[PDB]
Amino acid sequence: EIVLTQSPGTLSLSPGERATLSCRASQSVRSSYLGWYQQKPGQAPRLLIYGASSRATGIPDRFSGSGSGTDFTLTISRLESEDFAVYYCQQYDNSPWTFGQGTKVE
Amino acid sequence: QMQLVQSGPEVKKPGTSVKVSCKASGFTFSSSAVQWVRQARGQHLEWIGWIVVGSGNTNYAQKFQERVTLTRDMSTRTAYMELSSLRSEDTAVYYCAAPNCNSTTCHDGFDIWGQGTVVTVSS
Amino acid sequence: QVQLVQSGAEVKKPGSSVKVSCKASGGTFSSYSFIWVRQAPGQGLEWMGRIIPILGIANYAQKFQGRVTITADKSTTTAYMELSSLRSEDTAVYYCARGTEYGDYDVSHDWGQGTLVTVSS
Amino acid sequence: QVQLVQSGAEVKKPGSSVKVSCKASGGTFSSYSFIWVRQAPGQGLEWMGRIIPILGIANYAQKFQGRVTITADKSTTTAYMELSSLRSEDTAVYYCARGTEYGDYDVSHDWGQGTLVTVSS
Amino acid sequence: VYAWNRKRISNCVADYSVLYNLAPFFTFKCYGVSPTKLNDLCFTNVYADSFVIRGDEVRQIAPGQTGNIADYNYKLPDDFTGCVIAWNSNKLDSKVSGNYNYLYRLFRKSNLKPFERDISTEIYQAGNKPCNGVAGFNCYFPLRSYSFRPTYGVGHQPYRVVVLSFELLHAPATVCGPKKSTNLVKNKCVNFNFNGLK
Amino acid sequence: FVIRGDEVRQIAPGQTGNIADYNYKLPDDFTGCVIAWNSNKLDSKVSGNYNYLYRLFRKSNLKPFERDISTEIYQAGNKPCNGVAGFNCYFPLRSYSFR
Amino acid sequence: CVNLTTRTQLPPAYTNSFTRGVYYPDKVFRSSVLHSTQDLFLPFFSNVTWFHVIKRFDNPVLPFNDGVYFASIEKSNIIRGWIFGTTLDSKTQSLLIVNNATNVVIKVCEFQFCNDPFLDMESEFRVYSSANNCTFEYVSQPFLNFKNLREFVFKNIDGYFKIYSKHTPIDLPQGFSALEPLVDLPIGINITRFQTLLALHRSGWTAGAAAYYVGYLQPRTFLLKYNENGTITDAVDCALDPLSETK
Amino acid sequence: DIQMTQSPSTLSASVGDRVTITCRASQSISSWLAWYQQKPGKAPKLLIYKASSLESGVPSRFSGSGSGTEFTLTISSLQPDDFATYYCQQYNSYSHTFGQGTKLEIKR
Ligand SMILES: *[C@@H]1O[C@H](CO)[C@@H](O)[C@H](O)[C@H]1NC(C)=O
Ligand SMILES: *[C@@H]1O[C@H](CO)[C@@H](O)[C@H](O)[C@H]1NC(C)=O
Ligand SMILES: *[C@@H]1O[C@H](CO)[C@@H](O)[C@H](O)[C@H]1NC(C)=O
Repeated sequence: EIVLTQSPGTLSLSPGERATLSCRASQSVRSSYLGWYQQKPGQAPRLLIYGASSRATGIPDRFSGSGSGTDFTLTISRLESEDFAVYYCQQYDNSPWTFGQGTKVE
Repeated sequence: QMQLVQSGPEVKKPGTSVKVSCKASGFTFSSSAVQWVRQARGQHLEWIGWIVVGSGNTNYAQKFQERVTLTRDMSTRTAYMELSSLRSEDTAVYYCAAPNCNSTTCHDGFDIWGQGTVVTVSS
Repeated sequence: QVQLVQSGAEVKKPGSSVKVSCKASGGTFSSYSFIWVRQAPGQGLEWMGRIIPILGIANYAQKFQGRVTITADKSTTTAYMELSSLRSEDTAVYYCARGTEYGDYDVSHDWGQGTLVTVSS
Repeated sequence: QVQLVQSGAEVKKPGSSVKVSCKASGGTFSSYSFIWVRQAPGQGLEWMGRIIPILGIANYAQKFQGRVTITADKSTTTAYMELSSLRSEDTAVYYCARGTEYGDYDVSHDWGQGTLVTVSS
Repeated sequence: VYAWNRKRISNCVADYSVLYNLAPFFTFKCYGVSPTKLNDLCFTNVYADSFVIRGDEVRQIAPGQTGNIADYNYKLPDDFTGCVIAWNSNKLDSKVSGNYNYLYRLFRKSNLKPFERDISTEIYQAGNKPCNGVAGFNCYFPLRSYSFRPTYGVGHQPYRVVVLSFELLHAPATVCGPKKSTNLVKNKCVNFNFNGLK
Repeated sequence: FVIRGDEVRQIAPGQTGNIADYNYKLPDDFTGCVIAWNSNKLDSKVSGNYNYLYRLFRKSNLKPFERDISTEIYQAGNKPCNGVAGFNCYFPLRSYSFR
Repeated sequence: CVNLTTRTQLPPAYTNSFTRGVYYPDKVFRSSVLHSTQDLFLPFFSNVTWFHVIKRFDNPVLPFNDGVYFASIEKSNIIRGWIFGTTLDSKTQSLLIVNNATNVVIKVCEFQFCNDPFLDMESEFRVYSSANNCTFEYVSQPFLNFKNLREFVFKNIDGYFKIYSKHTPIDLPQGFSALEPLVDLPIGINITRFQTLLALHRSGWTAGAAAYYVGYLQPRTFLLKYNENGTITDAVDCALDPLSETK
Repeated sequence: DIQMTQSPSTLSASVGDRVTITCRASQSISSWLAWYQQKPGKAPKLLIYKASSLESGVPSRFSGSGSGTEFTLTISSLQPDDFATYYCQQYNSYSHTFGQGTKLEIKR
């Protein structure tokens, strides 16, 4: 019932620059019911951005989401070696919760 | 300490049943919530279902709603999964996530996650 | 006390599904439970489904798994039933009935006007 | 002074219920409470439940709830225990134990010889 | 339990001896008054509150107690005088499918002042995000239903509760029990009592 | 002996109540002292202490300094009990289920 | 509620109480004994306020003090009942007594009394609008050339409402007549002010000739003479005259 | 499922007559049953719930009595509007079954 298209599938940036991530939803979703998750290869995901604008505890200040109307976006203001992993986003609306395809950064 | 400790990997056969649970400690578990997801090696995460610990009301995914059960207990503060009708495509790592709480206000969204259980179905 | 309006009479082929609405006006809506009950001309009464929209517990008849689902809307204070795989013997009139927290959920204190749905070729 | 006698050894199939009796003679039966404990063949004792017939209160172990029923009779001064839904590991010896009013009800003062129950195929 | 009834008792003659036959075994805890001496003195007003709760929760109806029913549904004052009567009623209020007619509040911002009623059904915002009436995250419906079933254990079977409260005011007492009588005798030196006249 | 918290005032000459009538009676011309201290740390069980009983029903009041340990049934109506706990047939002893 | 503006404003007249207002102090029976009692009584030869209704419409709201002696020379039963209370509104508890042709009703209830309460075959009761939270209700046998003289004594002592009544067929007549206890009520409220009610014969409405008198009680000592049948036949006020004090 | 029948299936009554309808279930269902009155052509109306309680607006001359497995609905004085169909319904356990439907008619 809710589809969150993700693009691009692959990313290739070097540390010290700024990378961009985007989760575009197919319908209208409220900002207070979406989250972004990043997991290292083999490790469990962790919460990064909830509410599309508020960071969590321990989240580095380099991350800063955009939080548009229906097409959420996360712009990384500063890249580190830790940030090289896969990223997923989930919707928390009344519809059954779905995940994105996944963005890989090199 | 706020933490979610999960059970270990298990190996079964098609047509059998699996029971996986993760223990919660370090926070007020009376007003939390838990969701379970599965992810195969090299695949994307897939939502399964969720249940309220203080209510017991559960919501299932449309695909798996006929073969998933969710139970919870107050004394042992544990969230349980039972999955029936195993298939060779069910080999995935299962996670349990809960928000943070302080008996007054709870965290918005699932922040902490479990270690994950690797289950393989083969004969 | 409470005034109820159901949908209208409907004629449809067996190879489809019929959606029947029931609107409740009067008193509080969050304290009501909704049941759907069948009335066939050739026999007596038979019960179909029972739901609490506010508590979210749904229970259908043992012989109707996967055939009829009942959902209620809080904003419109309405309920809708959809029944798929219509059969020839499934031509009858549908009644919408209500349960009250002050009393018993299962019983039906008040009744609606009813919707007559028929199937043929 | 006071002695307890229990029924003989029992062998039975998994899908049934076992009946065991416990007869005590001597003293005033009104100031007596009955308590049951299980002894695994390779492990120690394990508490099941306690009954106070005079005060009419019953309590059982958490993992035996819904399966164990302990009853007593004043007419014949005997204790009856019924266990259902037997399984494999319950093969053990059943001890009937007793509590006096001057001492603690929960503690077990006098014991029977015990009966061995075995289940197999 | 959350919408516990309130009844006023006044201007009547009350016999409390009948209450001993409700059940073979039922709690009759009386606070501040001896139950056997309730037929001698009398009060100005009597309040009776009746509801249904789980058998195990029956211990939460007492002065100085804490729990969930105590602080969210029904609270008794610390300086409370009266009696509490609860007996098993699994034969009367049990359904094989499960009863749903009994509701109890589960979430509240604060505790309950003793002898207070809270019937509000507005959604409870556990977190900081205002859900504005949707049962999603950090928003749960405060009312929960007892799923009474005869197959349940004694610790989950329904138990009916009736709580009596008494007090003294400057108004004259009227709720007094019966006074009994005895046959009359004549032409014999006897001890007599006529409406308190020794 | 051991009694309830609010019943400690019933142990006095000329008092009236359940304890002062059916369990322990002090003479009107009493001389001496009474000592009562809280002992919640030694006579309390989480499950519930049932070894402490008290009489509730008796035919008549106790004369001063008298003991009555009978456990017979109490016949509160006209129909005779004949040793059963039936209608208007009560067991006279209850328990101080301490916690 | 219907406001009445046809009132004729006149100062209330005065009269002499003579030797009226003696009631049986208690339930004990005595014969051929002179007994001296200290209780609330109406002093002999005192001022008693006079009210007329005829187009005279005298329905003031009078104080209660420690008691009221109410008498009324009348016919055709114009006066029906009385109102008692403190603020005469729903914010405080109030008491009501009415005697319609059917029966007598006593209600102690939080009425919202009309500004000018009265009654209007008479089946129109514009006395109050609402009755919110209230607890006591009582019903009993009705109390019922001018030919009717009805005397009442109202006392509110320690939560108890005592009513004494006497009816004699005939200004206030010269004579002696004791008042017998009628009704006792465990009302348990506070009363500081009261008002009467009238029944207006609609014709708009025609009010017949009627008059009633109000006297107040203060404590003093009397000397009562019981005859051989237990009936009070005469009394002596012990603080009126030096000769009476000697007696 | 609890299978029940009510007897008689059809009863002949007159105005001012006292009649009763019995309704027996297969096994014990406690007192979980309600009575329903249906004029031919319109929706049925509830009369008695808990098998004893009188609904608001229902005349008190309707009387129900029953403890378990056998319930009786008794009419003291009959009126011409009573000629209709009466239905049983139990709501202990799921799959709430109804009765067959009894017909009350005037003597021809
Ligand atoms: C009544 O009052 C008037 C004026 O206030 C006074 O002249 C008269 O003496 C009073 N009556 C008596 C009996 O004193
Ligand atoms: C009337 O009496 C009550 C107590 O019975 C008291 O609280 C109240 O203040 C009194 N009213 C006045 C005006 O004194
Ligand atoms: C007292 O009563 C008797 C009869 O009851 C009567 O004959 C007598 O006259 C009465 N006494 C007086 C003083 O009226």
